[PDB]
Amino acid sequence: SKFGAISSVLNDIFSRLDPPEAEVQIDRLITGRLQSLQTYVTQQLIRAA
Amino acid sequence: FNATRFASVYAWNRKRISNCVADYSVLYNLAPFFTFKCYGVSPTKLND
Amino acid sequence: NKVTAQKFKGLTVLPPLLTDEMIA
Amino acid sequence: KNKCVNFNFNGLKGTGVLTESNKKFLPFQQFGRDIADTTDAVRDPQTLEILDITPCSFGGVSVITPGTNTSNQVAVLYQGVNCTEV
Repeated sequence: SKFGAISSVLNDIFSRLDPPEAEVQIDRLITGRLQSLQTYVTQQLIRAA
Repeated sequence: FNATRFASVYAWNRKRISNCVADYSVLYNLAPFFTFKCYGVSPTKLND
Repeated sequence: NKVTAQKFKGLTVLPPLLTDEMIA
Repeated sequence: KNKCVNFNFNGLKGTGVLTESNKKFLPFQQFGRDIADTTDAVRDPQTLEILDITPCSFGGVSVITPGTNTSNQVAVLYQGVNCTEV
């Protein structure tokens, strides 16, 4: 999932954009993936209980 | 870029470029104040 | 018998400490 | 081929190992994706042949140790890998 970014591939962003706004795109991707992993960990904890 | 007569804005022209290597360095020999505004791709490294 | 996959993303399954033979 | 290299196929960058592929996707088909929607099969532009992309050998490493109060020898556990391949 692109999570609102222009592409869902890290290397594609790095090879297609310059650092100044590739930074923003990568920030969006990282925060989305981190949120998803946090959610998974939360349900795992609940099911463990 | 070096055509003698560009079409009117309302009846704008359309051209297809294919099956060729594109070198964008040449385009920097134009008039000194050409705006080169690019959306979605960094103009500096368009050659990769 | 009545009770019954390649993820390079970084998800692994750790084996349990107690094998089924010890439980049996 | 057959080693961990950084590759770039028509602007598609990546890092991994390129191996001979037994996949037989039709001539019109160019790329190859997987269940996770990642490009794992590719075709060389210069020569029309099929290559499989595999991530380089990675794994997890943990340390077995007694308390430092009594000793300082350690052992190494490589999780989920045959050690003839490390």
